[PDB]
Amino acid sequence: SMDIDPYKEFGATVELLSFLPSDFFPSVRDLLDTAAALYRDALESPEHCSPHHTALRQAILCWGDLMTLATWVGTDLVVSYVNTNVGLKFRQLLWFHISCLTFGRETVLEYLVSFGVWIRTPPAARPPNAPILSTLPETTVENLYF
Amino acid sequence: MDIDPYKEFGATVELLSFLPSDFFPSVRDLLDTAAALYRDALESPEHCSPHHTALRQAILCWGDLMTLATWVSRDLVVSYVNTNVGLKFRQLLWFHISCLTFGRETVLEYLVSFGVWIRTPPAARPPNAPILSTLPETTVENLYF
Amino acid sequence: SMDIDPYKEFGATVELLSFLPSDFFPSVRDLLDTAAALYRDALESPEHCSPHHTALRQAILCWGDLMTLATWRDLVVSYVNTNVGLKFRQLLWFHISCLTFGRETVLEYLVSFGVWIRTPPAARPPNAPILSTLPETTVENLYF
Amino acid sequence: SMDIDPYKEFGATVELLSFLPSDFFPSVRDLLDTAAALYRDALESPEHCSPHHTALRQAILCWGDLMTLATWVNTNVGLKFRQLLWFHISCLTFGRETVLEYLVSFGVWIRTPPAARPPNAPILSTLPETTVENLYF
Amino acid sequence: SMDIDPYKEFGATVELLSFLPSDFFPSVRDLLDTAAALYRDALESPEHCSPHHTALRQAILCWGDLMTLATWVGTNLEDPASRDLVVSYVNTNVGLKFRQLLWFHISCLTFGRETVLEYLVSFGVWIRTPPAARPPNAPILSTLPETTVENLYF
Amino acid sequence: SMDIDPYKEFGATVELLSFLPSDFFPSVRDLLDTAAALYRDALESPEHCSPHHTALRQAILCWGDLMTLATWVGTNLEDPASRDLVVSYVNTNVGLKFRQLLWFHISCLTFGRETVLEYLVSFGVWIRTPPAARPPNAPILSTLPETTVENLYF
Ligand SMILES: COC(=O)c1c(CN2CCOCC2)nc(-c2nccs2)nc1-c1ccc(F)cc1Br
Ligand SMILES: COC(=O)c1c(CN2CCOCC2)nc(-c2nccs2)nc1-c1ccc(F)cc1Br
Ligand SMILES: COC(=O)c1c(CN2CCOCC2)nc(-c2nccs2)nc1-c1ccc(F)cc1Br
Ligand SMILES: COC(=O)c1c(CN2CCOCC2)nc(-c2nccs2)nc1-c1ccc(F)cc1Br
Ligand SMILES: COC(=O)c1c(CN2CCOCC2)nc(-c2nccs2)nc1-c1ccc(F)cc1Br
Ligand SMILES: COC(=O)c1c(CN2CCOCC2)nc(-c2nccs2)nc1-c1ccc(F)cc1Br
Repeated sequence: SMDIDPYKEFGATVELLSFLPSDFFPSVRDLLDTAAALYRDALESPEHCSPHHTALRQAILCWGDLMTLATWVGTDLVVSYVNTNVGLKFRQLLWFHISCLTFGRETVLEYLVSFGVWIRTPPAARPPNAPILSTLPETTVENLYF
Repeated sequence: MDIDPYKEFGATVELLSFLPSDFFPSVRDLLDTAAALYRDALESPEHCSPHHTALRQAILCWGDLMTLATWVSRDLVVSYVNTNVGLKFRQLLWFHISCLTFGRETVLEYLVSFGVWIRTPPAARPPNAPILSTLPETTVENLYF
Repeated sequence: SMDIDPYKEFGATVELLSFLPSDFFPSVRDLLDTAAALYRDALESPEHCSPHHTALRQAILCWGDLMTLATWRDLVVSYVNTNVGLKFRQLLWFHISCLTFGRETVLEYLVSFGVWIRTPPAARPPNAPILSTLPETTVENLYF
Repeated sequence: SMDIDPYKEFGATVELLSFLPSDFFPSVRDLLDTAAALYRDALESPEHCSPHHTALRQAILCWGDLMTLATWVNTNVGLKFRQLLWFHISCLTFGRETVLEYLVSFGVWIRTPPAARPPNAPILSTLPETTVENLYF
Repeated sequence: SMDIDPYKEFGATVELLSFLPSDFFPSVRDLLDTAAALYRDALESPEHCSPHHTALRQAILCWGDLMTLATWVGTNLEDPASRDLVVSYVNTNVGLKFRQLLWFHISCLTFGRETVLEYLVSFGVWIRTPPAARPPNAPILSTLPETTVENLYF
Repeated sequence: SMDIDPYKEFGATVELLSFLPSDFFPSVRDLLDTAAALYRDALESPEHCSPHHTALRQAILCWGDLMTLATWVGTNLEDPASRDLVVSYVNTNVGLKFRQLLWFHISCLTFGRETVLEYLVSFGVWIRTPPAARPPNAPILSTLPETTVENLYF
């Protein structure tokens, strides 16, 4: 069969995204609510807008199909299967496209590495708070970023 | 949020629903066909086109539905996946693969011609379906389907 | 272990030939009979003639080896037909057809037929596309 | 039927390989290992490379088919393939003319009674051995 | 026998890495995942790239041998206590050494030798200061300044 | 996981080294003793010296950790059979991979990569030739000519 990595045309890979642990990601429900609040009109547009919009439109819809299936299930372990296992895959994909629309690919990728490194540092030995996803500087007390 | 997956491609869910189920190839035949025609483009690091970007996600979505059916009482679930969700994905995968091969304008014209032909009573219509192609058939000016 | 695809030096792959359903292919016997009728003297020649001739000569002989073994019950015959037999039908056809029509025509035809056969029968033209190099044309020369 | 001799296009014959006795040839496994150590990248290449490469690819694959089926064959089939693999891999390494010469040198050596012949076999190589004008095997 | 110190050609020593306590270091698994995320393509490269890359490549493979060994024991050892004593030795006792070495190379590739060595000292000194008398947070490994409220670093 | 081939940066591969049969290689102990006798000083040096020296230094230490483990098993495991199965696994199975790697590096430091790779193929072909049909003696690893009775090598 075909080997398509959904991240590849966007300068990333499944493996890279797997560097982030599951509890880094917002829930599917909150990712969907965020795409709407930020991008509802672009997403509903007749224009492509960008490859990230095209790709995020299909993800949203696919999740819908998986949920429409769980909801049909339906009328427990199957429903759990969807929300647990399939859940993580969609959390990573929806987070990836929505964050790239917002902060751009370079920042997103830089952030995935920062957080992935921070979370793997023993808590007693690391800064108390996680690095901040942002395009804007924090600077020294030259602009500095996360 | 109401996203029609066809709308950025100049079509709509209702338009595609003009075609009855058995017009479409099987999901398995669409997937073999995407691979025979487009595997390298689909697998590449270049966007290539919006249809490629979309076709890649559909393949993978079906994959999640089929990795679900494989992960799976068992019948109603599998039959739901393959039949109903099934029809949606037949439309969607046929639409992109046909657009990449014949271009949007031909695909949309074809949808309408086939949809019209199949609704004509069999005894009153031409014996064979219109033919999807970009190439002329012509008079006995070039004439297409 | 080596990973050798016998179609690779000829511009194709195993997965490409796999797009054709088994019932597209002539039988092994009919394929061998056809190689002989068209190519017996070039295949029996001391000249290489071409890479296709070289590979076709080995395929023909390998089949002979496989048959001597397989005749050494109809569980064994259906496995052969389903697996080894199909492999050699694809391989023998590919080589004899490329010698006859050139690689480009054959590869085009592979895709035409595998697309046609996957179109629902009630929705598709009644006859298969035709393998030849010569035009059919409108009622620009148009080929299959 | 077709009477096809797989050595014919390469300037030899089935009869000519038969002049070497079975125990001259390396095993099929050692022959496959050697094709891989020496030629794997040419063999896995999208380029024909040469007629010997083309032929060698098919032999390597044919042997696999024989084993895959048989797992789902030694005194006859095995020797035929030892001959054919050896021939192609040797020609790619030393050229046809050397391999054909060596063929005849060893087959004459091995047929000379042991107490009457040199203790060691002639050596397959392209490079001279010489007198104590270059002399080869 | 030879007495080779693996840190020596990189300007450190075994004793200096021992100035850091064990729970300073990320787990082996997290170190491996980090090497990959930051350096997979270089590590898998045909080019040497640097001496740290060469050394790192070896350390990742040596760990892999120890893992294969622990799995093998899991499979092939019939006694539970034995299988468990052996696997625990690898993961804990041997793990600590590799935690130090993988950390060392991956940090050097990221921040440079000078910074890493400075950091080793800073952390080691901070952890041994009584908690009530020291800054609440550990020193921060980076190459970038924090600065006064001249650039100041950790 | 990453897939690092320890030979790749040095112009070979695991599969190529696998062309040599196990009984071609000196014992681990004899390799270690040869490393010491030829290269102890460079190996214990503060200088990188060469990419081969860096990797050899690690392989030597990795084996060291495997030996320490074998010995630990000696003291810390009760069941005679479990102990012995672990010890033979290290010496025999893991030992083969280290014989390949240590030989490879020490040989490359001595004769250079090109000579070593040529030798690898010559021996591998020789040992696969039926003994009654091949020269009585193996090909000889050296950089120096043997010549005809232009210089000729192995
Ligand atoms: C448009 O999306 C965002 O802005 C966004 C953000 C922005 N953060 C800035 C710092 O404060 C927290 C939110 N952060 C983060 C994360 N940080 C840590 C783990 S995830 N992800 C996204 C985001 C947040 C919540 C959400 F529901 C969807 C997204 Br996408
Ligand atoms: C490339 O690796 C790193 O960047 C790295 C860091 C970077 N820190 C910056 C400040 O926040 C925590 C991480 N910190 C530290 C440590 N700090 C205290 C104890 S260890 N080590 C490395 C690191 C961290 C996690 C990891 F999995 C691998 C490494 Br290497
Ligand atoms: C030399 O080989 C051929 O000429 C050839 C042909 C030619 N066709 C022209 C149209 O009528 C049917 C034969 N067709 C085809 C096919 N068409 C559909 C499926 S296979 N294959 C080859 C061929 C045919 C029969 C045969 F025994 C061997 C070959 Br090779
Ligand atoms: C790349 O895809 C195609 O070319 C294609 C075609 C082309 N037809 C030409 C006339 O003969 C039948 C095939 N026809 C048709 C249809 N016609 C009627 C109903 S569907 N769809 C596509 C197509 C066919 C089979 C398939 F598996 C995938 C596709 Br996409
Ligand atoms: C630096 O190491 C060597 O020089 C060396 C040699 C050199 N040979 C020269 C001819 O006589 C035998 C040794 N031969 C060989 C081999 N030959 C055949 C199979 S292995 N390996 C190395 C070598 C030999 C012994 C040893 F303990 C370590 C090495 Br490395
Ligand atoms: C690449 O293949 C070879 O080089 C080769 C050789 C070379 N010989 C040189 C003298 O020492 C023995 C090997 N010898 C011989 C023979 N000699 C006597 C009987 S067979 N055949 C080939 C060869 C050897 C081993 C093998 F596994 C494959 C081949 Br092909």
